Amino acid sequence: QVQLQESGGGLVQPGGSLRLSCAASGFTFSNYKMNWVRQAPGKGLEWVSDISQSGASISYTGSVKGRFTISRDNAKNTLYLQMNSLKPEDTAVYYCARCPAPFTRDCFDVTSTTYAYRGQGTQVTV
Amino acid sequence: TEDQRNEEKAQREANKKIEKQLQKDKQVYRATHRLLLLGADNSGKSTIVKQMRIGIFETKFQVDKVNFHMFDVGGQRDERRKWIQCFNDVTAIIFVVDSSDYNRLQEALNLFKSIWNNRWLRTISVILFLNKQDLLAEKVLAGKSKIEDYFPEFARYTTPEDATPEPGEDPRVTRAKYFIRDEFLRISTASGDGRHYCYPHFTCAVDTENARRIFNDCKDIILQMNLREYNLV
Amino acid sequence: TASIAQARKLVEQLKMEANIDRIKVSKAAADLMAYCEAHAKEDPLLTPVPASENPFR
Amino acid sequence: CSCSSLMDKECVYFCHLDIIW
Amino acid sequence: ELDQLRQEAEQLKNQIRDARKACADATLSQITNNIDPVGRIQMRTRRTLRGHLAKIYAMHWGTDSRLLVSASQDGKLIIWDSYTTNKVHAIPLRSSWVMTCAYAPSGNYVACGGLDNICSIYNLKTREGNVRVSRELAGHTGYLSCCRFLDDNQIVTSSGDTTCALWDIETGQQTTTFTGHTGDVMSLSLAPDTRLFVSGACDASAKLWDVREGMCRQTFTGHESDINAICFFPNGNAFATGSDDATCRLFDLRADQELMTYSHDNIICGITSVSFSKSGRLLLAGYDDFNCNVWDALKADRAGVLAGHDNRVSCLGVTDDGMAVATGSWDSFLKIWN
Amino acid sequence: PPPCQGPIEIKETFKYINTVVSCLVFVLGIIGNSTLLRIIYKNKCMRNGPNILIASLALGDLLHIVIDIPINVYKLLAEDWPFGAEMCKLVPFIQKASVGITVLSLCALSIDRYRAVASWSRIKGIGVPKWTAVEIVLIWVVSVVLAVPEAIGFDIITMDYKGSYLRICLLHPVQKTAFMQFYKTAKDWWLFSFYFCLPLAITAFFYTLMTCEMLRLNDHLKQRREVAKTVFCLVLVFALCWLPLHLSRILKLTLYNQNDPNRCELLSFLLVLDYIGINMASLNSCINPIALYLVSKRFKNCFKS
Repeated sequence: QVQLQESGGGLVQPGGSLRLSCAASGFTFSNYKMNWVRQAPGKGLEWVSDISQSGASISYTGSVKGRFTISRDNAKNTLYLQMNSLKPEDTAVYYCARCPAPFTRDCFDVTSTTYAYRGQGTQVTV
Repeated sequence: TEDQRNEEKAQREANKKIEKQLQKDKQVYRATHRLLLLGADNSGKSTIVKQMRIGIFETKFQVDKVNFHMFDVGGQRDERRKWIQCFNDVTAIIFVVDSSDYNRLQEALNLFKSIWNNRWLRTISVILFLNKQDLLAEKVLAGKSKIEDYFPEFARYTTPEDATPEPGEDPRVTRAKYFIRDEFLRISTASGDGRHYCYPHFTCAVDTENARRIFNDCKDIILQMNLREYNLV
Repeated sequence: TASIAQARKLVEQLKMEANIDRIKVSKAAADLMAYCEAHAKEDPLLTPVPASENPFR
Repeated sequence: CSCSSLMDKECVYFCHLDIIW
Repeated sequence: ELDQLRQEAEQLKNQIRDARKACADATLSQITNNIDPVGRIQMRTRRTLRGHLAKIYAMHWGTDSRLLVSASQDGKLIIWDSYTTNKVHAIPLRSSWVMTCAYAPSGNYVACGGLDNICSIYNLKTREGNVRVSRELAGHTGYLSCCRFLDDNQIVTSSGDTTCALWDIETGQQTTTFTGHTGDVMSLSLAPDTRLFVSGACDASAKLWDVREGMCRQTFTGHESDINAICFFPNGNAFATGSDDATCRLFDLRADQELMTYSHDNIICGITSVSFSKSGRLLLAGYDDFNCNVWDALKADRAGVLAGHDNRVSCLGVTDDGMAVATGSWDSFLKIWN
Repeated sequence: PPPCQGPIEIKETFKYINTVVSCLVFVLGIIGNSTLLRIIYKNKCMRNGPNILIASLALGDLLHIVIDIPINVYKLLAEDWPFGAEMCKLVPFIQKASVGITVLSLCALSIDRYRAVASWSRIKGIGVPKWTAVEIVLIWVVSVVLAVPEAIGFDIITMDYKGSYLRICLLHPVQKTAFMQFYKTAKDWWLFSFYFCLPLAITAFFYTLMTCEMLRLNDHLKQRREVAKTVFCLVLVFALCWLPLHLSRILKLTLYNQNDPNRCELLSFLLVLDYIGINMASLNSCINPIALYLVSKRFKNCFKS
């Protein structure tokens, strides 16, 4: 089976720092592109960060550029999302999604009402 | 015996008639061009469809004795990664994106990036149709909404020298719209091995020259494809 | 309520899936062996076939 | 090449030393 | 309350994992070590069937191994004759986009469907000497991907609306509806005993259903990406699936587990069609490298590589007598292998 | 004829000047043109109707280099025709047939390139239509038919001059029928308008219609001007290469006087152009493959491999 379990999360005042993690099992980590998705009340799913297999190309949304950073570790099979300079507007539920096709540079969906490969989510409150 | 001979003669006659009808159909099927309309709920895809008109929804128009067919797949779920493959042999794709709002510009850019880098759509060109120019100008001119909040690179951008603003226009809105176009063009030029190109345009709600734009775009794409196969630059 | 009912149906389906009387894999392998060896002689593609008998040549 | 006649030996020699075309 | 339900679901997961581990024994490869290799199965293009304009998306054979039906995005449904290489019919279509074509087991009707969200029924053995539409099944909300007849009057249809339904042609109403999936189903394959049918969706899982009771008997996992093609075994106890993960696997309902995997480290593109042979030893698959492949089902070695197409293959078919294999591809051509 | 003022001879320095040049233009010929045939033959994706028309021009170019050049190199060194007696009956025929293919094949492409540019809805599929195969057969057949007079018109006379009894392979001054007797007296003007003037007139005229269509997006604007210049680059090379060889025959048949006391000097002048003219005439059989390296990116990768 394919499972994705997130970690971290809690009530943190602005200026704090958290390090999130998602553990992936059942599939080969090294041949996929991963990302992070959040959901605020009264809002649809939004895309935040992404990273390729090796770790060369990195992109972010305009809302967070130097505040957050992403990194991966193939040997431990877990994605990491650093969190710096927290703000009240950054309150949502975080999922560690994965694109469906292997050995590809384009991936659809990710942000949809019912995707197939996504976790339950972790809650961060500011 | 003779009955078998009559049977195979009848079968051959049926083959001849079917082949003749198939040739007739092939004569017509090769003279009509197909287009795909992929957009968002806010974008006025229905509005432009109605303008050039005058489950899957079809529409017909003809310009300079060239037949044009358009399709709109607007009855499925959110997922589109599987039924988008059925348009592998379509000449062009029409993409409509809003410019007044800034919240879903990232979603639109992600859609464009996904379309531009697929294994079955890398030979198909696109026609940008940046819409809602009046709303963008009115909302930027008044204020109360900063682009830097959503895109923290506007401070380091300068207006291009090749820009040709409409003379009764404030430079700030021209700078904004050209930054918006430049982001899409930056995504376009990163990849593409000289096989497909993107044509940008500016479109408002009150427009009546949209068919000619697709006409010239299709002419350019056809000419480029024909030149490629003749080894003639 | 609807989500609770859907979750109950899913966990029930998992419950009948878990409680299924299944036979050892070796016997299934032997059965596949037996079928493959028993019906082997009748496959035109498995082994060469005389050209006269073939209606496709 | 060719010449008008074999008596004009100069043209014949020229065609002897020339290209075949 | 949903948390407690998930907790007991985890308990059931522990129970089923324990059962799966306890039911495992020595791998089938170790006992297939005693078998002998088949050899290189090479076949050539006996005939070619041109006439289509656009790409081929589906194809199905008849019951007498003589007639086959093809579908294309032009809107043409052609019935061919493999022997004489000549056509007998050409039915125009309403909606150009079609992904499925079917043949009745008694050879009197042909059905098709696509993005129009409706399935149509045609009359072949008509007394008026012209093909006409008999019924127009409607009610689905997703696009049609696969539909098959059952005996003469019932057709099982799968669609992207996360559900599969069974109809009856006489009154055109859904007798029963199945809802256990969460993705988009894409394939169907009826069992030889004509009692159960299997399905595969975009959630990397397979579901076995029963027509009368209407409940999912068992669920199979073990794939990474979405599933694209499914088939069955002549015995009716096993089936094989293909996926964009570019690996093929064989599932057994008796053991409720996985037995074999079929992959090679030099393949990147995924599977697009699967079709078993007659005896069940030769396994045929279609890839996206503008070619095909031939596999040994019992062993794992790749023995035989069909080639000749200029685009991706789309469909595969083995006839009842097992005397020919038809391959369709986006080059608008059809070939017959022997 | 009146006694000539001086002998007719060539300075020995000329022999080495032409020989050095002939070595280079030869080597670029077989190797360069065979490569263009290699890529088409190997990969089946390269196989298509537009591309096969190029192979017709490439195939006929190889015949011209192996036939026209090596024989003419020998005649400058030994000044003899010891090859054979019927062998003389074949060189003026095969060599004249290869030139007909090159001129006519150049005319076929200049028509095809206009059809696609003026086409609106046509997608040029990658394949060989049955109609394209008709053009090649017609072009090849008609060439072997229009070279008949050279095949049966030559002979070996045994004339004697300057106390030297030799043999020459020339056109017999006296013929038998009336068709070839007229062919002798008008061959010079016949070669001009059906092997140099004909290809230049129509190919140039057709290419302006194609260029006018395109010239009537910034990167694409460069492309349209780039191809327009490349189109007229190959035509100009074609005009210059064949210019001296054709003019040599004209000056022979226009200004030469049978009673000219110093006809020996003017005659010796006429050999200076013919021997070098063949070398630059063969340059057009070599220019095409380089012109494909500098234009076709797809052919550029194949050339590198």
